[PDB]
Amino acid sequence: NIPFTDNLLFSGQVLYGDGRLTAKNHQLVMQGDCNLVLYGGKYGWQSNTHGNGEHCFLRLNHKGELIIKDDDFKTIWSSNSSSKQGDYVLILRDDGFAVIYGPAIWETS
Amino acid sequence: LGTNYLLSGQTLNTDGHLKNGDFDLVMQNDCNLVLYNGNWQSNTANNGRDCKLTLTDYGELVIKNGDGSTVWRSRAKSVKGNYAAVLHPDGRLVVFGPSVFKIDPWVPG
Ligand SMILES: OC[C@H]1O[C@H](OC[C@H]2O[C@H](O)[C@@H](O)[C@@H](O[C@H]3O[C@H](CO)[C@@H](O)[C@H](O)[C@@H]3O)[C@@H]2O)[C@@H](O)[C@@H](O)[C@@H]1O
Ligand SMILES: OC[C@H]1O[C@H](OC[C@H]2O[C@H](O)[C@@H](O)[C@@H](O[C@H]3O[C@H](CO)[C@@H](O)[C@H](O)[C@@H]3O)[C@@H]2O)[C@@H](O)[C@@H](O)[C@@H]1O
Repeated sequence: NIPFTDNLLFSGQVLYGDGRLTAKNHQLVMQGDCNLVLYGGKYGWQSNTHGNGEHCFLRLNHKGELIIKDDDFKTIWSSNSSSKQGDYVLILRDDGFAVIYGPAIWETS
Repeated sequence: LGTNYLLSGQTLNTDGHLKNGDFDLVMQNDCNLVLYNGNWQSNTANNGRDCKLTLTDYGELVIKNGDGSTVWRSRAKSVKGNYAAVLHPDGRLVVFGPSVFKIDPWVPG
């Protein structure tokens, strides 16, 4: 497992049970009610998936797709942003946008 | 600027930091870009004054002196787009890109 950073979600990492990303006043929350909610910006954002499943979780895969699965691995919501195989990161930026970047093209080690 | 990431079009100014726990990335006054506790540096000490770290629209990290002359570059490049250089909690600086998805809480969409 990868250590957690408040404003980041790397490929393989999971959020659930009100686990969240935070930056300034912005929060991106995988709520217990299966709704993925961004509290911040001007209007906020939601996946609009309240009660669509039980014990749902958020996971960014290694193709850059961000998915909400329920306890039985039924797809609840997807970013539908599948791209090249590699390492990705979801950043809840200081400016309120939550953006998926990848694959990783360069590293120090 | 975010505390642990740099976006394409943004600048990490002289004596500026990117930090994630014990790993502290500094664009120093002596032009050396040093990842403290991460056993990595650009190895450009005394190569210029008022040096700045930028990230191109091709995902290349660039160190330029005060006059805008290129002192160092990461060499790895990809397609024109929006990139993000992230200080991973395990102590690597990683360039991810291009962006494949964005949540916009500033516009109802
Ligand atoms: O500003 C963000 C967003 O807020 C509104 O949508 C999010 C709400 O959607 C559902 O009503 C719920 O998921 C709600 O979650 C709260 O209430 C739940 C029970 O009703 C509870 O289980 C949760 O823990 C939480 O308290 C969300 O808050 C809406 O205004 C959007 O337009 C807006 O973008
Ligand atoms: O422990 C990591 C690493 O440390 C050493 O590399 C980093 C140093 O590289 C150069 O010596 C300088 O860039 C130095 O920067 C400090 O000293 C400068 C001159 O006084 C000053 O201007 C800077 O502001 C800064 O204080 C870096 O600290 C080296 O021993 C590596 O082998 C070792 O891996």
